[PDB]
Amino acid sequence: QISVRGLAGVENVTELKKNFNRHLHFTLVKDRNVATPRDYYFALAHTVRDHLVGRWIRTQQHYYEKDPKRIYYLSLEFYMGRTLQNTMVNLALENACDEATYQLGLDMEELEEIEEDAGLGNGGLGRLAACFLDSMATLGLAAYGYGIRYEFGIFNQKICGGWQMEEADDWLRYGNPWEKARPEFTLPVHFYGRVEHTSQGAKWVDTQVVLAMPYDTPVPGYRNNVVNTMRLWSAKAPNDFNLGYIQAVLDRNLAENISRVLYPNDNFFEGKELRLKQEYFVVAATLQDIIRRFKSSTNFDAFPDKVAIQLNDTHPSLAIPELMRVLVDLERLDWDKAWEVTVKTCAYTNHTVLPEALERWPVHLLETLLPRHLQIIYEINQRFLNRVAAAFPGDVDRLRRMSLVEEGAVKRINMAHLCIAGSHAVNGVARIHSEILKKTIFKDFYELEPHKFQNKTNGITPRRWLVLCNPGLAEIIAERIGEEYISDLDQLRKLLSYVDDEAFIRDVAKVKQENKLKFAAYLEREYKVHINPNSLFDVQVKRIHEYKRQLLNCLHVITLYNRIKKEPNKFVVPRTVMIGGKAAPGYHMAKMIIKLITAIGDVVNHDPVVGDRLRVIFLENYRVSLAEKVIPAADLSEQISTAGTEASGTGNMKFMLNGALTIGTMDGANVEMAEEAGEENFFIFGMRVEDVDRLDQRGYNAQEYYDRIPELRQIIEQLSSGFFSPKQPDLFKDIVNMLMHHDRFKVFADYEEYVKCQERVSALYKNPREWTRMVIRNIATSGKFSSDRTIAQYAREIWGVEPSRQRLPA
Amino acid sequence: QISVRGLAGVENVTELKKNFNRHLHFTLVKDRNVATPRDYYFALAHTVRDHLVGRWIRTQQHYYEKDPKRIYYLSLEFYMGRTLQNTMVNLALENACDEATYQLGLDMEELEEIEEDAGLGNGGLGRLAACFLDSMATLGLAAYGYGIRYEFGIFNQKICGGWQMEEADDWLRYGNPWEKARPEFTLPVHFYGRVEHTSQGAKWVDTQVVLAMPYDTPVPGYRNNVVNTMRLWSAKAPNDFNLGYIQAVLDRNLAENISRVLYPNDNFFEGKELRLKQEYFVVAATLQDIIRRFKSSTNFDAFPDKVAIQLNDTHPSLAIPELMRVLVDLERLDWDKAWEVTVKTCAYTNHTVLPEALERWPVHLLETLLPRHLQIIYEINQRFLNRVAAAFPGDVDRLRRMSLVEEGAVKRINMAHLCIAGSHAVNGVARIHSEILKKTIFKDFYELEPHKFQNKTNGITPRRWLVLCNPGLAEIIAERIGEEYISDLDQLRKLLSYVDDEAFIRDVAKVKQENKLKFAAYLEREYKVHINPNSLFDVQVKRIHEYKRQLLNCLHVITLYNRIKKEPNKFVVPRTVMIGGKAAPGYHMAKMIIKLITAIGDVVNHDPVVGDRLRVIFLENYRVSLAEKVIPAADLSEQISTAGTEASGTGNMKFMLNGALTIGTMDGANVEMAEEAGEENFFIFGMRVEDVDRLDQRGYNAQEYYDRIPELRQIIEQLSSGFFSPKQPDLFKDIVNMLMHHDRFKVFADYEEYVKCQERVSALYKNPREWTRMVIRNIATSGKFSSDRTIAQYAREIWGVEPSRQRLPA
Ligand SMILES: O=C(N[C@@H]1O[C@H](CO)[C@@H](O)[C@H](O)[C@H]1O)c1ccc(-c2ccccc2)cc1
Ligand SMILES: O=C(N[C@@H]1O[C@H](CO)[C@@H](O)[C@H](O)[C@H]1O)c1ccc(-c2ccccc2)cc1
Ligand SMILES: *Cc1c(COP(=O)(O)O)cnc(C)c1O
Ligand SMILES: *Cc1c(COP(=O)(O)O)cnc(C)c1O
Repeated sequence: QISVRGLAGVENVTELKKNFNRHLHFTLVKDRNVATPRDYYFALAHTVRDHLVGRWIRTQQHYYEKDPKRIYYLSLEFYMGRTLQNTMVNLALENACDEATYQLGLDMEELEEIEEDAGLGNGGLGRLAACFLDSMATLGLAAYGYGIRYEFGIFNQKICGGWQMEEADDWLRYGNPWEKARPEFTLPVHFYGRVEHTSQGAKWVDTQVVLAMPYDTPVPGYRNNVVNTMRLWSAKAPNDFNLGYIQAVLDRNLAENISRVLYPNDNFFEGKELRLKQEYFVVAATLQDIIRRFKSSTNFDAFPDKVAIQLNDTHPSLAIPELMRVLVDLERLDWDKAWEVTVKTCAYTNHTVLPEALERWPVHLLETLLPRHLQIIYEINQRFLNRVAAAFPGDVDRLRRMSLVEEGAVKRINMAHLCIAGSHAVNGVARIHSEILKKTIFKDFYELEPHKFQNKTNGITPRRWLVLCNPGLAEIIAERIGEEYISDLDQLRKLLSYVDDEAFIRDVAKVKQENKLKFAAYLEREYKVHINPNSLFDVQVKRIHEYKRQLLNCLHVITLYNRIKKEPNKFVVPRTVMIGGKAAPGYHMAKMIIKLITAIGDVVNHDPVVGDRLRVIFLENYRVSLAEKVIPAADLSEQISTAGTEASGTGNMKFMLNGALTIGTMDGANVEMAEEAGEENFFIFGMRVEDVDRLDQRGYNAQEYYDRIPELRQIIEQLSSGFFSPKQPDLFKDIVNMLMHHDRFKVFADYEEYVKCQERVSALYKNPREWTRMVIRNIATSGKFSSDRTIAQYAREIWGVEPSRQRLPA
Repeated sequence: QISVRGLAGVENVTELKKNFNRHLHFTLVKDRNVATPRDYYFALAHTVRDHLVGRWIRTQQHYYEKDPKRIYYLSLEFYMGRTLQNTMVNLALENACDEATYQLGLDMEELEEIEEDAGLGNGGLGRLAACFLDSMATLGLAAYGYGIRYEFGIFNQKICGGWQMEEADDWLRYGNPWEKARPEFTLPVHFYGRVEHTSQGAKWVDTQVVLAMPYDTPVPGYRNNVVNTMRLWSAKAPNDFNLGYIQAVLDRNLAENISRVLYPNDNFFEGKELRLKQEYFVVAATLQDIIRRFKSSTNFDAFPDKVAIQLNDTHPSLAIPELMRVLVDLERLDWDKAWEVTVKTCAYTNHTVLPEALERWPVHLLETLLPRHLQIIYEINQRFLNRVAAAFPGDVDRLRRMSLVEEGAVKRINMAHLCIAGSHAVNGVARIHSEILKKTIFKDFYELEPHKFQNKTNGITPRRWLVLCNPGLAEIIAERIGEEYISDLDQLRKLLSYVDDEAFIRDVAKVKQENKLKFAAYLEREYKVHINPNSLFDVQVKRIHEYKRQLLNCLHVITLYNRIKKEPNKFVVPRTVMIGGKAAPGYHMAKMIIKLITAIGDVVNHDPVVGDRLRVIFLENYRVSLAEKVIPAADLSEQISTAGTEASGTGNMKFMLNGALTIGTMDGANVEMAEEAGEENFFIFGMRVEDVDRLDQRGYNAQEYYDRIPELRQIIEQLSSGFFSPKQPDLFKDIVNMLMHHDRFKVFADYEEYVKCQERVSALYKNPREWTRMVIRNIATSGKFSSDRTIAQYAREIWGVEPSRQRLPA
């Protein structure tokens, strides 16, 4: 149908159809009289997986022969989404499969919708891991994703009476055709025990054993025939476990609970034992695998020449003392040499700014669970603090601040401090964030070891986030400038010479309109709610958190509603305001915010005076596959975190790539985005970081804004009085209370500038041609935010490997 | 190589090799440089499964079009063993696969050994279910096996210091290629709740839901292209289950524990709630499936014309009140019509004689778990007892004896009484057993409804138990009389005209010798123990139970040892005595018997005066695939249960088919076996049933035998004094105590006749030609004990369907 989706050759189509029918018959054990659409999806999925297999085998063979330096991306989260369409895109198979399935009387798009998301992540950090795997394969890096195969991913969100209800994401119920169990590579992981000291050093004994069984998932690069591996570990009990009889067999589940469920918190540390077990489990099994692969290339001096281990936040920070344990206790290297190897191997990416997001594990937990690792940590700390003392003699406070061990009622290990000490590189995820790490959060560490601190600004894969989710936009771009941009996104700058081309202006606006019609129809069939597709699509999608300030958006929504009610016969630009995201099950305030959003919708969407001029929709179950639908349909991207709180953001980049304008603060990657596009093509508002600090010094008094802004006072009275909750008039008194007395994120401080900037957006939307010309300037300068750029920088400045765009043989 | 294993055509072999390599590449994602032998097995298993698929689809299609009466075999146990070789045999693929694999440089026999047994059964009852499925497919019956897919089957037995240790049978660790998950046919099963009575009858409400997910396994008939289905249910939690958050997800395991593990007791009732849940789970899910299939053929009068439900013991007896519940509460039939339908649909096979084997469920358990079923049971009982009263007016004792409800400290439901009341047929499993049911155990029920009681003598499939496990014997038979006997085992009578043919005598003895050499070598490689293969192979394999009298065998073994030590320079026929079997984990006495066996071995096998004349081997981990090796190697089959205690036995039949002579009591099917072969070709000894009764009436005094038999007294003193346990002299005092004061099974009463009969066996073994002529007379009259005969009788006399040997099209 469209060029970027590849060729549908007569021999390709014939062979796909034949293999589809072979899989339906032999693999699925169905004929066409009893086949459900689910069977059709599985037949297609198996048919496409078959095209991966030879490339996957030959790529793993190639790495054995060449023996390149190997990159191990350790993460507790991989937010992969669906695999079928992505696999088709990267193998140039999409049109051929479309044609093949069409000839069998099937709609491929309908079959694609049957696939479960692999929702093994919470949000940005997990999705970054996924984009990164794609980019590493596309740049021909010998890279391995290592994580946990959770039986239950991020929960499925249902809305019941406007409240979030959580249900279990049983994503493996029907089978995962993309994974391959590798039970032959099963490895023991140890827990508990105690440490004996002998003649020949320390010995970790009397441990409980849990087995780690790996599952391999292919990660195809973009049309280069490279297929890398994501290896996810599953927990299995050994067969002698607890071995009255029946109960011993049933208790096998205690050990297997390790890989049962993803912890569903965004930027919040919960110090639970099960979570610690997950962290050690992935680290122990992965390091044995890395070391085994290294011995099949005595001499651990070459280990950092052949191995790079990237730590995706502190969640796998135990890799550091585990590598030390293996090298010292098992391989019998002296401490100093082992430490040299460890520091040169490991690198740490920080994603965090809020102090409640930092992992600080109670010492009593580590003492019980990982007694040897605690000893190694203490030894690391002592030696580290001796360097600090020698560099800053007499600075006793610095010693206390920099310690890996925090004193207090409960002693804790600061895992971030551990990562900095034991890594040769520490990076933030956007320029402003990496600067904040150097200036404030890790200032002391920066002064000791300035050379460690880098920036690597985040990115997104333009395969999933453009070609896959927005084929129509990809095509019109490809008509003008060719297909090379898909793996070299900087080439989008060539679109700047089309900013005054009427045909291209018309095509860009037409694709957007088509995407809005398609998303409006999706809301009709799946959720039975009607939206005006001529309205401006004002979208805020991301996890629900106070720092992300969905509440600021709510205040604007209510402001528009009250303005309409005040002057009902005045023209306003119509809006559909869509807000979506999951709240962590324990985060009471996030759950109240969801309830406020749906309660606003209950008033606004049923007011006959409003009409189709304003609609508020809570998008249920926001996940990777919903982002693929809603982002291409958006006009306005809401990126409105309090300055200094969003480390980078990546949603922001997805929207920029797909033809939405951005309203946002100078936070995270918004700053770099505005810099690339020009500030005049960005709706910037609010306090800068420096303004937030000035406010903190003198003190944030929310009452002052309430006293001075009549429009704001009205909204607070409506919330307080039960205007949005007539049956329970005090329902939202916690939200009012927080805003007035305990707001860490200064919602009122940015209110006035936000509402005003929102008026400028509405004004620009009245002029479709100039709106679209500004959109083109955004898309045209989105190139920097390809994860290919990001990974090339990791590769050159941290891992010490050159990326390649050369194809392996087919 | 040999004719009964089928043709190895050039096109067959070429196509198998090509598909083996396709599966190795695409299915397993390996090349030949990294493939483990496990991969080779899986590639072969997938290659063979592909030949099942079209027949399986076409057979299920054929049953939809013809709409024959359907047989549902409900069992909590299916002891299937390995599937690969059986599938090859029944598809005539064995030689072609042998050739194909040989040309790829692989030994098929080595690959076969990698397959895990499906050990979803304890012993005879479970193995009967498996043989029956094979026979039902071979006789072209529209039959379905329904059970539970246990994650852990019968435990793997290890011997440690002569003691049994149990470990978990993690048979699904590497995947089961033979099953096909059918998540689309998932069904709810209810537990707990309470009963509301309304205008429109009873309503079972406030229940907990567990999902039943079916897995289908193909059951090929012998070369008829029929492939029937075994459907096993797995327990799954619903996604709203317990839905703080993390704990709710982890608690999903409580519901899924239902299908976790097989209860490992042989002829012993343990009234545990989890076991009751298993029984209801298989019954509820199966009956919904039966009813759904029946509605795709209002009118439940035709239900017994289209459905037969066979109850394999009382374990699925809840089918009776569940069928009533569905018909009365959900379909709104009146009670009497529903009961007519139920009785005509259901039939009950009894396997039991010992009172501790009968299921008697406490009323408080049923009250909590299945409150509606308890009501239905009470109503069934009341109406049943009104019939008894009217037929036997004034016989108050009969009412008490026949009640489904047993009075006592704890009130109980007798499930056997329920089965008799609610079934149109009740059968025992051998003639003597079925007579004992009529004369003693269910005498009262027989007097009420004589027409219900039948016999169906057990059998064994000669596919697995001859062609598969003893190809060499099958071949020499086939040289003389052709291949037709494999599905018409009565044809073995033609071998009686070869009883004086020297060539056939030599061939029969040669095959036996080859099998003994092969089994002797197996003990060498896998268990490092050396046996004289010129010795008589004296084998007792079966579960460890007091009633089976392994202890009687031990007494004989010790007798021979003491006779040798008394007169060391006298000739004795050499013996290897092999005893094998698992003890139930809680059965202390069974575990002591294992320990005694290995302790006898410790003395006997290391005495230099004994030499290779006597060896005692405990065969570890007795299971279906070990029976396939040891049974063809046996000379003497030990079937020595106290008369009246072994309902049938089936091991006995396996040995007779494979060229062993039998030493045994007139118990179970031994009686019919001796009758078929002639008593002169059988080593019969001991008390008959009538003799046991005479002993019980006057009282069993073990001391009397101890006082009168010097050889027995010596053995008891050796056990008591620590002769077999020098380090713990009192180790076996529980065994001595039981034998002397509390022996239910009268071991000493049969001792003298057993030892004497054992001397006659030794005498016949000195004359190889006459030994082999007697063997031929046994094999030649083993035809009756084909499960094909057994199933044809179930079919005609209980289910009302004609078996067919006509082939479906290929
Ligand atoms: O997703 C996260 N962070 C996001 O990372 C992306 C990618 O760099 C940034 O764009 C974004 O600004 C930032 O918020 C995240 C971080 C820590 C935990 C966590 C988990 C367990 C315990 C403690 C914290 C859970 C989630
Ligand atoms: O395997 C069994 N019985 C055997 O059945 C075969 C086939 O008919 C006969 O040849 C043999 O004589 C007889 O012993 C068996 C019966 C009940 C339970 C059981 C399970 C749970 C609770 C209570 C009893 C467990 C096992
Ligand atoms: C990109 C993405 C995120 C992260 O978005 P932010 O706006 O950076 O928080 C979260 N969830 C999903 C499903 C995504 O696709
Ligand atoms: C046939 C068989 C049995 C039953 O044997 P009995 O001698 O009748 O108890 C038990 N276990 C296995 C593995 C079998 O093959």
